[PDB]
Amino acid sequence: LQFLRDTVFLRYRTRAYRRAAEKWEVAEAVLDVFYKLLKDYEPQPEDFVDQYVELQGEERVAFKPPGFSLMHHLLNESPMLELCLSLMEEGVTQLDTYAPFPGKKHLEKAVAYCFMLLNLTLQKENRFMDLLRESHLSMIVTPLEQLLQGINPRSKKADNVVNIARYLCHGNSNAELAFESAKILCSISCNSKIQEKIVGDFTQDQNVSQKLMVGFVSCLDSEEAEELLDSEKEAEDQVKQTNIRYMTKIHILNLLITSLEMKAPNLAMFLLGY
Amino acid sequence: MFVARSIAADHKDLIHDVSFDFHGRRMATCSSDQSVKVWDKSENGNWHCTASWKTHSGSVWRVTWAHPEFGQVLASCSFDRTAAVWEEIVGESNDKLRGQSHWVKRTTLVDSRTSVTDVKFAPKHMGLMLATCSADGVVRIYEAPDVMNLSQWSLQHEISCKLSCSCISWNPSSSRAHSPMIAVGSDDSSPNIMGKVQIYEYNENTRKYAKAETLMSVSDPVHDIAFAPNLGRSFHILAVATKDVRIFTMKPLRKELSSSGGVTKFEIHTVAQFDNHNSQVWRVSWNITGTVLASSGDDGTVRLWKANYMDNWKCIGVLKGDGNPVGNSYQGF
Amino acid sequence: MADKFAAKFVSHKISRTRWRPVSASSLQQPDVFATGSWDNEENKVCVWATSDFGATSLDEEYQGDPKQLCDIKHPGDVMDMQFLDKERIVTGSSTGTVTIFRHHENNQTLSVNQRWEQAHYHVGSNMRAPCTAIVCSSPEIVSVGEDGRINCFRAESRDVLRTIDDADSSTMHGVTFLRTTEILTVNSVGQLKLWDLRKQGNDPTQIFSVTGERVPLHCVDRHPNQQHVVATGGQDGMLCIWDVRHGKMPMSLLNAHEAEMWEVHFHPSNPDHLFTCSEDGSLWHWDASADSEKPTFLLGGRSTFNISRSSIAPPNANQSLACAWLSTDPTKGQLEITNLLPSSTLSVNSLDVLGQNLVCGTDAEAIYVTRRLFS
Amino acid sequence: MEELDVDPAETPIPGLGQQNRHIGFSWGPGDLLLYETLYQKQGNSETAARCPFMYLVRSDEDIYSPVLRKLFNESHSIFVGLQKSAEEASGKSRKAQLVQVSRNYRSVLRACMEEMHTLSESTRETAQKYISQISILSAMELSWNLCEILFIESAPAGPLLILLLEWVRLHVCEVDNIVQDVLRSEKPTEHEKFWDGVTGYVLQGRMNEARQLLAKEASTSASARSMCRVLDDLLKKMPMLHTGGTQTLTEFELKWQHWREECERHLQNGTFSSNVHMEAVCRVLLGDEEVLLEKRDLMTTWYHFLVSRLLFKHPTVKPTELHFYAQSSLDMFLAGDSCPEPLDNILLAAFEFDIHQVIKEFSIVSSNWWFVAHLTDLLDHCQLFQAHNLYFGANMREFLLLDYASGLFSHHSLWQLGVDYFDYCPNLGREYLKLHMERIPLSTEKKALKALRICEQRQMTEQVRSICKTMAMQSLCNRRLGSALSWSIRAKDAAFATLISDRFLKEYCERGNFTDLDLIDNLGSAMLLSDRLTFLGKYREFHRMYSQEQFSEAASLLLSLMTARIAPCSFWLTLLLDALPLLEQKQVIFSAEQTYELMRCLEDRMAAKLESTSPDEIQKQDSSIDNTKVEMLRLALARNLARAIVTEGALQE
Repeated sequence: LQFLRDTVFLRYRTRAYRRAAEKWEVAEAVLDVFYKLLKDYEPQPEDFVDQYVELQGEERVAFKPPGFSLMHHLLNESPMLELCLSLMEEGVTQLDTYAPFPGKKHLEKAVAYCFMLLNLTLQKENRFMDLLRESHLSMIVTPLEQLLQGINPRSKKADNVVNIARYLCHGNSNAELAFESAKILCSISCNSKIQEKIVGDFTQDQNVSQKLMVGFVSCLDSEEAEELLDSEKEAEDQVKQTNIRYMTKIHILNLLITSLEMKAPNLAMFLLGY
Repeated sequence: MFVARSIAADHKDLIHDVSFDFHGRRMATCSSDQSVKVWDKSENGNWHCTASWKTHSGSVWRVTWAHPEFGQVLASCSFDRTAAVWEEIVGESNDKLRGQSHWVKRTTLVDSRTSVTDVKFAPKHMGLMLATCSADGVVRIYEAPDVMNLSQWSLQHEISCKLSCSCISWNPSSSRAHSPMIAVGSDDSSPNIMGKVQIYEYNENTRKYAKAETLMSVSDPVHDIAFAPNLGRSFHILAVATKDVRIFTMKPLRKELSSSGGVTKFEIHTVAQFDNHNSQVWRVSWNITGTVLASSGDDGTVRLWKANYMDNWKCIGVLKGDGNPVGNSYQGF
Repeated sequence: MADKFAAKFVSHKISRTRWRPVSASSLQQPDVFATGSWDNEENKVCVWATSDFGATSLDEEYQGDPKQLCDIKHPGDVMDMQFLDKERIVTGSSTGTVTIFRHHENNQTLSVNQRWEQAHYHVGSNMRAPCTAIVCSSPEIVSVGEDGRINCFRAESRDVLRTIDDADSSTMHGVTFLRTTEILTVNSVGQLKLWDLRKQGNDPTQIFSVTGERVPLHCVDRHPNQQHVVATGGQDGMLCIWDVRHGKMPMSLLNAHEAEMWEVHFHPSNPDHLFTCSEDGSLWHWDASADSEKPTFLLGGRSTFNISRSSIAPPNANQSLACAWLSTDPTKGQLEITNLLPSSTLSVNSLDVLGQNLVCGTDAEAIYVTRRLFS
Repeated sequence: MEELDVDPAETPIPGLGQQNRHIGFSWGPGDLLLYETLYQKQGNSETAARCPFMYLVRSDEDIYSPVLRKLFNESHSIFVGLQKSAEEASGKSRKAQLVQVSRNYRSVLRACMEEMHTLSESTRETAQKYISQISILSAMELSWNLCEILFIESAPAGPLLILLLEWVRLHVCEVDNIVQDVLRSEKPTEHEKFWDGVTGYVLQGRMNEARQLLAKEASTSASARSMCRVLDDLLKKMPMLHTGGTQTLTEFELKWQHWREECERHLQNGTFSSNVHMEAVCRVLLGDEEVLLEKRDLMTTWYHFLVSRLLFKHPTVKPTELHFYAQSSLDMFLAGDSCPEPLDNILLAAFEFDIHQVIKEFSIVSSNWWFVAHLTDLLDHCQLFQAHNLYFGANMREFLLLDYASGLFSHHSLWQLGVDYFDYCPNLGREYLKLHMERIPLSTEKKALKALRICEQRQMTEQVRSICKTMAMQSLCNRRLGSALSWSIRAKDAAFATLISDRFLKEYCERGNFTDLDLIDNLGSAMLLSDRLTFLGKYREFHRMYSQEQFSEAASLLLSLMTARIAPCSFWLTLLLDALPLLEQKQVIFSAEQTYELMRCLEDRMAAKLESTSPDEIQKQDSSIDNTKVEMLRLALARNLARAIVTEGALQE
């Protein structure tokens, strides 16, 4: 564990590459592994019970579940957070490079593992905190929305959500990527006290909001209109992506209803143009 | 604040001098016990009898150490008509190993047939010589040519200094435009004789010492003689020890233009004269910076004299070995 | 510009570089130097030679070269390796073994003299541990480790002369002389600890932590302008400077960064310039003051994005200027660290500065050197 | 010190007061090395008991107190900041930074004070010397405030009164103690120190809370309520800059006199004729000196006496009359009970400006030239001053600099600041540095080397080379020829370099081989100094041109080297012994005539060798073998040269 995380997951970025494509597939080879770890590890209440065990009255160290540990590390500041961030910025960057590259493919795969891994992180952190609350063991965890507004220490600004949104513009043929971005957005939105920060993020700049509206127009102008969904020449791909952005707007509207369930501000007036 | 004992080292006889390292931590006692005892101030400071070996015959009056660039070498004088020379050589290569040490007589200057009244090495700037004086009125001046060639000693020069030699003194010199000089205080008794202290210079074109001066004034057997350390000091001062205390300032007023040497024009003032010891004053000891002088006499007291911003001189310490001195003191006008 | 570097692609990883000593005091670069492996081919100690100084050396690649001489292989990484005297070598093993050679420069070999096979270790698991810091003032030897023991030895012994154990010990980061027989460390708690070589006991001899964002301090060293004032670096990014021989107090809390100071080391020819190396992914030269108005060693290097060499001087007639040192209230600003990346570099694990000369070996599989640190 | 000749400051020896003996001496570095010696003995009889005690008389006993290190080091820090600033700044800015550094130094001494406490309440035996040092350092704080305020800003009246009242409130701590006691015991008006605190408030000019207690008094007594109201009006009208800084002093003096006259009016009305405390307050408010001299006992502070005089009567001040007021206040205070005191006269001489005699008073009271040194630096920065300056009759700066550095040398690391302060008296400082350096034990690469650095940036190579050769030869004294070597390369000494080169060559005589060859091979053009090492390295060169059989350039180098005509003959033996097979090989560059000055010099050298010594002093079966081998060698030389001539001629065809 320490081997792979330190020797590789800390060091993979530190490598020299004659061809850039190598970084993509290396990162995928590491991300997928962490995903199986998360996916497999299912917590239990007894995960919190004891570290020294009396082997014949001898309290011996018996290290916690690797799951337990990997969560709690993620649950507090982890370099995993930072490298996830990185992944996101280079994803945005390569997408801004609309000239095709050998490795963009590995990029969407890698960032996809990012989305879905973090999704499971969310679906399990709830129960983890839940078990923690009764526990007499002193563990520290920070809820992740706080991370989402944390000051990114390369830009010195909380553009986590902005980086999330940057992929909506890029999803001109990436209904998946738009989908995972938005579903994570609403999964976060499941709680309160963020519309203020969201409004500030929107209100940085006119040109920021202009590229934003370009992206939202890209997301919305095809909710059944791609000129290929009825074509059997392209076949299953078009109808499948129609399904995809169908669920996207599903959860878009779920999020909007939740936002209006709270008082002003509510970002739907914004998004409608108000 | 160290209280005084009368308890002394295991020397069954009078202890003559103690000499300290010109680089620190090391000391040695010379006595009439004939055994030279090298003590070493430990890191805790505890100095123990680290060495003790015989060196001479008769009362070994004086041990003089030399800077390790001289080698870790020493001179010693005693009632043997001669002067002994010991360097401590050790075995092996000192990296993290310390082998066995051993005392080495590099030489012993027979000094004709005359008792070595004083003896000490030569200053840095003039090459590496050494001077011996005897009650013969004759001063022998010996030489070692090369760095590994220590044991050999040739009388490079001799200066005949009229009355029997007692106490000698090297002039500090560090300028090529400056010259080496020697002052000689005589312990012969003649009220008739003025200038009982004689002063010689090296006139370089003559390649030789001439008589620079005498103290036509002195008819008292000189106990000891002591130049003040003067190398940035643009003139010189002399401390002279007998029943009283003589302090003289010697300023180059005329340095000649075509007749330098033989004698050069100096103003000499008796810038101080004191009987405050109220007894015969044996030795005066300078601070190495040449700013402080200690003085002792038969009463076992030491008086401590300095110069002010008029350069005049006051006793700033009075230390009793027959009693218990008083505390602090300060004053202005 | 600042005297560009000679880079020799050594095809080797570097962990520890330490000058071959001749003790006493002299200015030259020790042409001879012993090297502890990060992973060269194995973990080993090699002997290497450097054509000292731009004088009589501008050749053998471009601006000199270090050359392999011999080597002998070593269990446990060489995290630290210091020299007792001219040719007696003491290194720590990751196997928790204290290893002492006598080098043979003429035979080009290393002699396996003395081994304390026993060192710092974990309790409740019965597992061995490497040593955190070795202390060599000939011939007294001190060892300190993760578990917190104290290992006091006279030179030349294969059995422990003493190991001070405590009812209170911790993880230790960096050590420095305060005096000849006084010692300080910075710890992983934000802890400044003191001891005297002669007097010790149970639980740390002296313990300190105060307001000012105590963070795990990783590196400590005694200033190239004075020893009893020392500097420490830790997690928060702020450098903490202190004056001691029995009591601590801050010269400065310089807001010199925002993140961990892994290792800091001191400029000889400039008792007031610094260097920092960090496996956060960067390596900075630290300079007095700030601003680009003085030659910028804040953004200097990085191949591109280069900036330095700006100057202006008041004649002191009707002109006034003030700077940060003239303020004694704590929490000062940044003080000019520049990260440098030639075309690409990996974890630099050993570096040395002598005068304005610098050597450094790395995980970038090469060596980087400069004759001059400025221009 | 500054005055460098004083009454002998004798150092007590409690020994030899009952058990005397004659004394012997040697000088310590900053201490004094006394022992017993046997000549002109004070005592009686011999003694031989192996006595290992020492006599270390210390004028540097200060080094053994724990706080002085912090004292002087942080003084050092602020000080060096001061000087490194002194080349910059101007006028108004300069004044501002002066005041700044003043406050900084006072705060530092304050910090010393609180930590000094922390020591004292812990200690039960050493607390008394802590008391002594706290007393002196408090004296320096108070005096330092007085001097700065009196001089630095050189401000006019008004702000002067403000700052002096701030001074007094800083240096007087009783009033808050009475505050705490009054709040501690019962109600403030029921407190026995009620009116005591009220008097303190009147003294401190804090009429707001003074009226707060006046309210308690008026509530308590229904007869003094109007009395308190009148006094409250007085406290409302009293001077807090009656007119602003853009006004004229005429208007402020008008308001002052209006307040004054109404206070006398109310007094003579008999309005305050039933409350002793408040009517005494009325005399105080009118500045009536009888009450002041009565309260002298509760005062204990005749400077407070004078400041009360000035405020209650002299809202405007004149420097010349300040001395007059001081005289009057001093006489009135001594009238209660005259007793000897330095500090009063010291601060007098402060008000009559004579900084130098003030310093003299300090120097007779104490022995710490430190505080005066900082006084001096301030006066240096003050851009000209004269109170009978003793810098035009003495040199206070370098005096205290050298005293200070001399104290610094006392510790094996604490001398370093002495270096930093010879950084400002070097015409004797650097030389005294080398002086003390050679005299003190030393090993340390880095501190020594840094002293070197310091030197060369000042371009002072002479002592440099002296020390380098000295410590190199100590290196070889430890049998370390390598450090000797590199360090001679540091000193640039062809003499010793050739010497140890010849030691190398004797090692080659011993072993026949090279070691650490490249360590010299890399030395490049620097080789030109040591000719013996130059020859040895060129022998290496020819040796390996042999080992890879580099005939042409090998022979050319050998020719050049021998034309250079360097090294002893016994080795040119082996030289041409190795030159043999080249001479054998068919080569046209062979210049037989040059080979023959080689051989004729060989004849010359073998003749000289025979004259100087016998080739073989050992009689053995192999000595004649070696000899006849030598003759055979030269015979081989002749025959091979003959063959080479044959080949050359056959090729000249």
